[PDB]
Amino acid sequence: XCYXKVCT
Amino acid sequence: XCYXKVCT
Amino acid sequence: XCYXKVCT
Amino acid sequence: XCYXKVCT
Amino acid sequence: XCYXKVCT
Amino acid sequence: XCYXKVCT
Amino acid sequence: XCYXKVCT
Amino acid sequence: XCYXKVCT
Repeated sequence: XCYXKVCT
Repeated sequence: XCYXKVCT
Repeated sequence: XCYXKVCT
Repeated sequence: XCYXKVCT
Repeated sequence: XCYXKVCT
Repeated sequence: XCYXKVCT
Repeated sequence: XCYXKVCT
Repeated sequence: XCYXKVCT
């Protein structure tokens, strides 16, 4: 998913 | 951008 | 800093 | 490990 | 894989 | 770039 | 400097 | 050994 400023 | 397995 | 499971 | 600007 | 600044 | 067995 | 398994 | 700009 994404959170803060990182997506995987 | 992306690198390895993460986009930021 | 760190957040969730990453430090940047 | 770490790479670029992310450690996990 | 990648680590630091290199990918082998 | 890449050479031999490394990329940067 | 050196890290992991590479030196430069 | 070394090649290019790396020793491993």
